[PDB]
Amino acid sequence: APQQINDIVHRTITPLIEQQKIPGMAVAVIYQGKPYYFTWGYADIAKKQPVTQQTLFELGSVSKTFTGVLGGDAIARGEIKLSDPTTKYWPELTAKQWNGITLLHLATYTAGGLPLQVPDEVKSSSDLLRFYQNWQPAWAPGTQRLYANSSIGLFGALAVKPSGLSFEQAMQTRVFQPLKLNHTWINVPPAEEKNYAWGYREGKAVHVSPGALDAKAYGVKSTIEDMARWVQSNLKPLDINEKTLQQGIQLAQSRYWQTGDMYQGLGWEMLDWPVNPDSIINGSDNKIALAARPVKAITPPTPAVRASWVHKTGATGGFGSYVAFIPEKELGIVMLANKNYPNPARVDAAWQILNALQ
Ligand SMILES: OB(O)c1cc2ccccc2s1
Repeated sequence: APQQINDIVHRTITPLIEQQKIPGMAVAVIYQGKPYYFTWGYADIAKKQPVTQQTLFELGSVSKTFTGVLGGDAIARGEIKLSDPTTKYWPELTAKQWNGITLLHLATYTAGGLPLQVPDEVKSSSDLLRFYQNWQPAWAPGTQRLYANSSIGLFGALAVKPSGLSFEQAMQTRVFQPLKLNHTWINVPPAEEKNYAWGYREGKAVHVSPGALDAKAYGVKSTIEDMARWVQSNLKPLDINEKTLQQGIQLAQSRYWQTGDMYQGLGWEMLDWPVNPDSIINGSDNKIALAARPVKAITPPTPAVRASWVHKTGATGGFGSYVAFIPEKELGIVMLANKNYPNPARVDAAWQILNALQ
């Protein structure tokens, strides 16, 4: 890589790793649209397996960006509309509190206080129907944003219904494959197990716990090379050959709601560029990021703004991930770690790097 990229990455990420005691890390910097890769440490401590360009990391909630884009793609295909009632695609969801709750609300966490987590006891299809049928809202739809797996997870599940495909097969065939994300999986196949990093929590090797809607809300595993391609695809959507996917990526970066200085897309979150770094750093702390916030509708949504900081944090028990990019500058970063460390440290590091290079 150019010396300036190597310099800021080494001065920023290498000490971050020491500070946070991260066992293994992969970073990609996209600069003038071209990817550069950086690796540290071990994918598997016990086996002394190094992190490589081939190492799969758990993306955690960075998966929500794939769900958002898949949903965007279904819209572009004319299969779903965000204005449609949730009940249009789940006719058995008949309970009165769902009247007025649309796919937009599910996708953007604005249904009125759907919970962060589906309770662990909720497993089967019948359990899931019961949970949503019994759920009572904290607020009217389209008034408050509460970041929630139960919200966007259900959006992902319903978005694929008209296609008839499973969520996994829609994602594979409509997003991963056209973008040549050849080492990106919702379910890691046996052939990839040797490349699947262990996560580390309290010094113990761990992989993500199964859950209802895991595939839709936090279930993607990917390599640093595939994630760099994901960034390139989101930096320059109108260069993707598949027309509905091009549009789907664009729709996921539309601004649907505003809270403070942030805007909610489909999976992606956005701020106007240039940003106050303290806003994104402090704003990424879970005490803010998981709190209810009042939203103003952007009526109608602003199409993807090139002058944006577009980003998403992700965590599982054993992994911490971050992706951020600025389409105007053809600039982006992916940080994948096999320890879950605080969000503000990730964002701070990403800001130092991208602000040096913009
Ligand atoms: O990485 B995300 O922001 C997630 C938040 C939660 C909360 C509970 C369970 C699983 C997840 S993934």
